Amino acid sequence: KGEELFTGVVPILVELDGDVNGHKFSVSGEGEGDATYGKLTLKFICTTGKLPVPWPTLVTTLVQCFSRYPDHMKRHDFFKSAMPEGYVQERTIFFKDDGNYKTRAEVKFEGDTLVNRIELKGIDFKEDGNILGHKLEYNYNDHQVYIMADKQKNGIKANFKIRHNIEDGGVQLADHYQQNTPIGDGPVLLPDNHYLFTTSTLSKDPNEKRDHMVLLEFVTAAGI
Repeated sequence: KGEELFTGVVPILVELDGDVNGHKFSVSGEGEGDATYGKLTLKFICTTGKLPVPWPTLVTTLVQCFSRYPDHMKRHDFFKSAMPEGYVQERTIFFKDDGNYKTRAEVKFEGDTLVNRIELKGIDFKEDGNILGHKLEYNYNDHQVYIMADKQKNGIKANFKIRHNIEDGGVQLADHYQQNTPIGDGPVLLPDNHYLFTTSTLSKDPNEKRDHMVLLEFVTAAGI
């Protein structure tokens, strides 16, 4: 199975090609994931200068195959069983009273590395809004992802809202819609509707001078 591929620690590579209101940028991240515990540790760097959007707005874009599925749903794991060929992840993220992100990612194995490679296009943003004006605090409000099977496209989908805290004020909404389809031709486990639960912690590397995000995550899956 692609499940046997996650029994130990797996190195993770993340590459992102971004373009928001014509402001172009690149992000690289790397670290590792342990699906036995559902733990992820990654460090991201904006490889092109200052990031033109706040780091928290990118978190959901920057590998749900690392979630710990307990043994009573080891069959409900679309993400793991799609490997090594992998899966496509697509989202549109609407920032309320502001622009939106469109993302297309391919998540697959390359050698023994789990690679998440992303293109992101952001359109119609306010240049002094909460996003391009860098007005969001550096923290994270996790939300549970209710993952629904989609027998039509042989994949999964989900829809959820993330809350971003606004410096000097209230909360900025990020309305997420997601669909994943497998890249291979082989059969794939179309799960029953279950939950992913995440806790993200964001921090900084004191010896890192480039614009960057250190990210630690714990995630696993639940039924009902």
